Amino acid sequence: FKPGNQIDFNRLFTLPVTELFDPNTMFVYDQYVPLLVNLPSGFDQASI
Amino acid sequence: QFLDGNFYDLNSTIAGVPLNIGFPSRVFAGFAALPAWVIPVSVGSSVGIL
Repeated sequence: FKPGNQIDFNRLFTLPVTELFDPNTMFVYDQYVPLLVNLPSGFDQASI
Repeated sequence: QFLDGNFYDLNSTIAGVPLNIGFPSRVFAGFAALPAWVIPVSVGSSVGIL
């Protein structure tokens, strides 16, 4: 996970948190994963 | 992929010996910083106008 000094709060929170995830299953949508978690080069982004 | 089903790139070896096949490198450029300035700038502009 990204540490608190690496978060640009206006990019995450210009919209409410209400729609970052699917209401049917509570998993967060794929576009927000690399914004919150660091991953290596060549990584399969569908795996996490 | 080559004929043997395996992928080769700039760093490929056989028996530890670099193949140095000669794949190209292409540059893509122009990418820029994000809009984080917009709201502080739009307050600034109003205060300035005032």
